[PDB]
Amino acid sequence: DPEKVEMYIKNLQDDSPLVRDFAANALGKIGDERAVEPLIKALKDEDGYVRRTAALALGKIGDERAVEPLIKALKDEDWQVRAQAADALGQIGDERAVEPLIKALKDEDRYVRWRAASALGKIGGERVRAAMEKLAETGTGFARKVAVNYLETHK
Amino acid sequence: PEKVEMYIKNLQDDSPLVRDFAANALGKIGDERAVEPLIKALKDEDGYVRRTAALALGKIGDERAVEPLIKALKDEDWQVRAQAADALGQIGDERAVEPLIKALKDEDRYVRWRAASALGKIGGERVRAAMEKLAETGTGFARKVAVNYLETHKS
Amino acid sequence: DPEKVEMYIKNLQDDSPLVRDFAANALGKIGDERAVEPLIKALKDEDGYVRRTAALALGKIGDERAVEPLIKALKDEDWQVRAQAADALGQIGDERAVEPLIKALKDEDRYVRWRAASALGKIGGERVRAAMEKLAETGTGFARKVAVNYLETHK
Amino acid sequence: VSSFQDILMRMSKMQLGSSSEDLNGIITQFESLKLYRDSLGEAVMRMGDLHNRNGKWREQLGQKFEEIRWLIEEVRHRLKITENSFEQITFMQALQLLLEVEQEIRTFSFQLI
Repeated sequence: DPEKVEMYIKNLQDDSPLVRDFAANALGKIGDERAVEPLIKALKDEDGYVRRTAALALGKIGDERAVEPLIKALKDEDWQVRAQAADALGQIGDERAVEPLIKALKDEDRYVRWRAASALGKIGGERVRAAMEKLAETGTGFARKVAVNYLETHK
Repeated sequence: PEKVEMYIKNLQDDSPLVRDFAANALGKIGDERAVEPLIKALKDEDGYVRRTAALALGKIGDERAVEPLIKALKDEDWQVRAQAADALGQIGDERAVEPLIKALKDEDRYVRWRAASALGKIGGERVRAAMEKLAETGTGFARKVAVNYLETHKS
Repeated sequence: DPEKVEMYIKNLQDDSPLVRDFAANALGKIGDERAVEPLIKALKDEDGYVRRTAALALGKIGDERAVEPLIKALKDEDWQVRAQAADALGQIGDERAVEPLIKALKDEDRYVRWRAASALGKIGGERVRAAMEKLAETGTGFARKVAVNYLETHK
Repeated sequence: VSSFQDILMRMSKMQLGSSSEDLNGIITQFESLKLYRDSLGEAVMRMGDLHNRNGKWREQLGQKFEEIRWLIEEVRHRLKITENSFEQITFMQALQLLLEVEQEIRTFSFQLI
């Protein structure tokens, strides 16, 4: 069992993207902190399926060392990576991601904007509540629906 | 044709599938008006849409897409890099020779294969130099393309 | 010879318009696809004779990569370039040129629209027959006579 | 017939205002298995002309057979218990996509072993 971590860490540099994706997904289920830095390196992998799975794994770990690399992942060229980075940033709960997530509320992709708003609600704080009141007052569409729901439930 | 204006507008639809269908249709039509909107589509937030946009620009054959396709050889996704190399090989502009030779040092083997195949289609003495080097130290499908180039092309 | 190809391709950038013209004409007789992209760039030459000869050469080669650049040549300010570009599009036979050639039926010069109709006849198809029926119904002069003959012989 | 992100969004708006912790589990599996199918087909493309560790590699692929099967059963159960016409259509559009995903996961895994 303790040797299963070192095997998957090695597979994060395998030539096959499918093999690298299997390793990142397995490291997220294990939950070992020795994979935090190897998974942070995987957020710049040439395969977007690997970067997304790496973000999901870092969210399961909860180590705050992945907060800043996940913040940079909010500008990834793939919307699937941005959305998964928002889920991980919300799962960790570090308020350093609040401001990047608020800027991500103006993303062109709609699923990214939903995950940016959903992550902000779970993180919480006064800075989050200010942005929720802004979207509840001047927002439109599904963004307004989430913001008004924040005021109905959270406070 | 006659639906070029509709498909150009659909390149900004919220659904990635709709943007993908539009890029594929614009490549089959062959209208000049779709070159600039497809070039901007090479920065789409959906990696599969950027792949179809590059493939479409190759089918059009407009040389205005050569320089943006070269910059697409540094896209974060290897699938976009390989697809950009294919388009550069189909167009055949000599300006892509030196960027494709640099793509022979890509970490992904599929990218290196498509860069070698694109170089073979373009041709030239500079291509033959890279083909001889790939035949000596190259591996995989990239080596297979280089050795076949030397078997058929002469001097 | 393949060696005579690279010489004429280089001569397409000669300072003398006479040299560029003879090079473009010679590349059309050889028929090597290596000259397609260099000839496509010659459709914007500062000498109207080089522009005319480049279009004729692209028609003799038959490479479908020249279809879209020849379509843009249908809007050249010189009627000789518009007419020879129509002849080249008809020689290739790619149906992507059908709709641009139909627009050329309303060209200001009578000779350009005459050759545009001949190119449509060579390509063929149901879309061509639709434009031929409209010329037979509302057209006048030679265009009406050519369109009526198209319906009589079912070209 | 239904776009993948469209089905994602329809299930996302269902998550708002509802207390269903099984819905995010279904949504995140729906996304992961769809994208895993895409990477399988690309892995077949990378093989070229079919140019594979028994046991380990075959099990990593075989474990995904049960994952896509149970997700379809999860969505079918949620479809069986909802009485909202919009939510029923959403679940059935998800089943249509997942039934294609299950077919292609098995065919691609057969080629990758």
